[PDB]
Amino acid sequence: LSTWQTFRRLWPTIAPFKAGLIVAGIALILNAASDTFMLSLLKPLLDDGFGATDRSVLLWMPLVVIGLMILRGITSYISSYCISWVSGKVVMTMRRRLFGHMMGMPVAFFDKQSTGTLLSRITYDSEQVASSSSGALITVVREGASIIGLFIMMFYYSWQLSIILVVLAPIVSIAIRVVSKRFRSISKNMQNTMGQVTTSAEQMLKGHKEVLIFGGQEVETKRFDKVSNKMRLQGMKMVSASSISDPIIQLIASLALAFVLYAASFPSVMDSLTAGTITVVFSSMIALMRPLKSLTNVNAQFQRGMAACQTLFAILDSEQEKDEGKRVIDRATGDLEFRNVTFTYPGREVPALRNINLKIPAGKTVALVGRSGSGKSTIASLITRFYDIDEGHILMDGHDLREYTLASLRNQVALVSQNVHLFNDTVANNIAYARTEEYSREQIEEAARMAYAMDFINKMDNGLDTIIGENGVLLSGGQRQRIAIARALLRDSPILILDEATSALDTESERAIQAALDELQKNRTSLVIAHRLSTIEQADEIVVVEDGIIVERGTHSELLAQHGVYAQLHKMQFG
Amino acid sequence: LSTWQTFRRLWPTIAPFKAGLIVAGIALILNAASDTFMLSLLKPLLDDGFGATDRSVLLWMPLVVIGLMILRGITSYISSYCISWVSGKVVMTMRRRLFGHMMGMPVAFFDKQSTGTLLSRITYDSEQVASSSSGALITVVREGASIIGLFIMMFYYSWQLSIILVVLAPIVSIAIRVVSKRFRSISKNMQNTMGQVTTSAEQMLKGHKEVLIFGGQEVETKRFDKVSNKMRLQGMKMVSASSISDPIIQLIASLALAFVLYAASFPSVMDSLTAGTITVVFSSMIALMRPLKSLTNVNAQFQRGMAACQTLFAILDSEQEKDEGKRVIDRATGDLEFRNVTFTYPGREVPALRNINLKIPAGKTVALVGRSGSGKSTIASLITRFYDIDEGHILMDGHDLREYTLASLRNQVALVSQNVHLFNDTVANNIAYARTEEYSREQIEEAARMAYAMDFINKMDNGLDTIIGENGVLLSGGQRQRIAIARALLRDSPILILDEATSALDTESERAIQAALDELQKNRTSLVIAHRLSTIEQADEIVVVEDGIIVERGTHSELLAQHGVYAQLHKMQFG
Repeated sequence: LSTWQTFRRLWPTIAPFKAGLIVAGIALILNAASDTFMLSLLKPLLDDGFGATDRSVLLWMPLVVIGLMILRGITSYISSYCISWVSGKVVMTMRRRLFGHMMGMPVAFFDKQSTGTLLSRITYDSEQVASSSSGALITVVREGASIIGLFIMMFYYSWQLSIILVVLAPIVSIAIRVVSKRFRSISKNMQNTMGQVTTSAEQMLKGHKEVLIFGGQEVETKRFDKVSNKMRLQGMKMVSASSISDPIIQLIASLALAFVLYAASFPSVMDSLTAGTITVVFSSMIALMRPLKSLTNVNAQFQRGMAACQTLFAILDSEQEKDEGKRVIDRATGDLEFRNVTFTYPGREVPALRNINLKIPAGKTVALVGRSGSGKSTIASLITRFYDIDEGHILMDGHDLREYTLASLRNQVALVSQNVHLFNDTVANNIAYARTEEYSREQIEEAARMAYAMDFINKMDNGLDTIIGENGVLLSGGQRQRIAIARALLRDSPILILDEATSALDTESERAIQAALDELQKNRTSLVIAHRLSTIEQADEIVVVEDGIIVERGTHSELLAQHGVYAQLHKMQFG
Repeated sequence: LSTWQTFRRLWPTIAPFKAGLIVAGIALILNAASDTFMLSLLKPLLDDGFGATDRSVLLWMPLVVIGLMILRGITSYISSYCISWVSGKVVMTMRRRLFGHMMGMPVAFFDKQSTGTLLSRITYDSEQVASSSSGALITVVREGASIIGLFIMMFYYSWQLSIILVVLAPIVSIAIRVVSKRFRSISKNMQNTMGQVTTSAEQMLKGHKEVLIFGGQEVETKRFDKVSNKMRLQGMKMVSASSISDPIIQLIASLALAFVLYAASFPSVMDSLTAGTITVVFSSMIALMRPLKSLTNVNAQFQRGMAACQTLFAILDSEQEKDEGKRVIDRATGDLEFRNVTFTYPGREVPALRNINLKIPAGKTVALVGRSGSGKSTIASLITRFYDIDEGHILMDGHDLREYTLASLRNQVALVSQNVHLFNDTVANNIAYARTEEYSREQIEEAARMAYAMDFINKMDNGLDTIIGENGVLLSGGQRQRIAIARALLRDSPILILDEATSALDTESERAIQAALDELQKNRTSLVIAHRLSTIEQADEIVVVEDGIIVERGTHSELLAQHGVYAQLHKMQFG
């Protein structure tokens, strides 16, 4: 209905690759003619050949057959290659635009759904756009050409006979639709009253035990005997109606055939005809049925493919991260403060955090501590603006976070976890994630040294040049951690968020990890979602979170002495 | 493979209705000729008509068209009606045999599955037997005739051209199979390596948060840019291979066409030909493709329908209730005793009952009492032989139950419940379940009187003649109960099993029910799965069951005084 709005929107991504359509269309039309020329040469076969018993006709005829077919194959290959090239570039361009938009959507959007199954729907729906719409282009251009071709040829070789067929065909199909519709109603009235009789009979083996006790078997076989015969007799009633439909439908069309032959008896018609021209006109008229049937499904196909393009524009039209921030931080000095921060995850009520006052001074390290839920993790995500807050402020160097440009803000933070983003590349270029050409191999080796990683790297194929496979295949939990550390080391990031909640602590050489972690925290601001005794007890402040509020605050022994929730958690070893 | 064993088994149920097949087959062959005669008259159309410019040909031709089609419609209707009549009687006969067998299978068999969904599978699979196998009969007889017809006609009108086509066609299809198989392999090798590249790309929006923090967006767009182009370029590699297949396949067949025309140039061939005979032979040779294609799916269809007949013979071949009992009871005097009865439901271990000693003397009434599970219900079902026992004996008049004929045994018991077997009939004939002509309306009215039923029956349309609808529609819980009672009253059944566990007790006129129940129990042996205080407390003995063993036994106050499990249950009011 409005699918041409969608197309006019879509068009200018296609118009760069227009050249390929022109060609495909040309080659398609050639391909249709090639088709109808071959049909045309039944006239010379039956006249110039068998009418004049001329064996020279049957000599060139073979060379024109394989001739046209060679051309028909070539035009077919050209058209289907051109279409695929254009549709391929359109889907790739649309996929790239979609991807670049999503990299820049809210973190909210990413938590509704797996990106692995959104990109399956997107790669599939992008294909269905160009499949359905290019497929429709083909059957317009090609079957339109073939229709025009066969009509012209029909009317040329006997306009008299063709006018008869063009009038009759519509009357005959309308006579058939009317008859086969009148039979669907008669079949649905009988399937309704077969469903009832069948339901009735599928019940009547129930209450078997009552029957055995009372000895009513012979009664119940005579109730089934009657309902079985009734079922079968309804079966006849149904067959005798439906197996009449098709005889009458054919008898209707034979009268049209028989009428056309009778017309060809009258010389006004018959004088235009030959054996050749009658067989070309019936052949070309039968050849019309396929491309007409294709042409009445083209609309369904085009909108089916703009329907999938509707979904991709939905994604491109949904809103990106707010970044009205106007200020640019070179380097945060460090002082970082929450001030009455209340926050609800979107699409719930019952806040995740309430009235969070919390200050992380420059150089210092706070450890967040608490049970599973708590809000430990939420607090960290608010630092980087992965959400935004309902009430209060969060400050970095005495301005709200939202006064800074998202890019500037995030350049300050770094993150360390076990589930660090590893990807198909060398170690060197994992460690310098972006900024590969901004840190030398000399520098990158030092970051890996101090992360206690040259241990397991120098014991590997090509050292720092070693590829890390599909999804980052090669590395154990503890090695990942040290790489994440090496990354956060390399960028001298003034803030550090350290997530211990996901990372595992059995690990051989946890000593090595703690030694690196120590080197990392050295004179840099650090919020820590904490579970290592090692870093909790060493922490400048601890903050205990329970049900989205800070209950306790202070140093290790200070809080342990209070025999409160910090003590409960220290006893349990956090988990 | 062995599906002709199945058919030879099935055959003698069909052979009664053989007449209808003969006719159908005759009419089918006529229908095939009628088809090929119509094709035949292209020769006179193009020769005797347009070859001799004879307008008299185009005058009779119409009358032969509508002629044959009338015959073709008639032969079609005769054949499809005959087939349906025979297949209808075969499925009805098979359904009746299946039903009569199941009414007589073990009660075990009925507890695996709903009979409502077994009879759906059976009514459906019985249809699929006669559908698939009769459908196969049609396409053998009819397409075989049409094949024979078109071959004869082809070789008659030009044996020279026909030998060429008969040799070429096989070479051409084998040339096409070989080519289009060589292209499936090439497409599966490329879908394997498209699946990998696609999986790789659907991953690479993950670890979004790590990316935002570290500012690696521009790096990740350049990883997608490359994998998107790689996906698309594999797309071309795939299209260019598959869109070559079909040109080459057609070019192969055109060479066969072109070869046939070249052969028709040589006078050895060309002298047998005309316009008429060449168009009949190409038409009849194209007309061969459909019935050959049908004939190579006939085997699949016939075994598909003997496969469903396999399942119905499985049911007819599975074993019926054991009835090696040799003794016939006219009327049990009443004395009924369990003696160390141990019993496990088939397909478990952990018995449902252990060492059940229990005696019900003539005229007396025992009430079984216990919690939900218990075995209350199981005990009752063992009385009627709905299962059989692992160890011990159950006696009626000092012989084991198994010495009696199942019919004789069950003639003694009657059953009263709320879930009594009601069915689509008059009240009178529900009350006399079997034995409708063995008790008069005078007698049946008395049974209904004493069951406290003429209350609600005389307040209804046609009284005792009132129909009870689909499943026994009209009756409330308490009315059902009194009818069940009226039934068990009418047959002066020496034993009575009374199930109160299912029946509901809120019911207005429970007074009426208890009054009837009192009239029923009067001087007849009665086991009662008991929950009415009214009948438990009045009972000659009580038997308390827990975890499949009798724990307590004795009269009401006797057991209540023991402050045991009977007391626990009397306090809870049973439920």
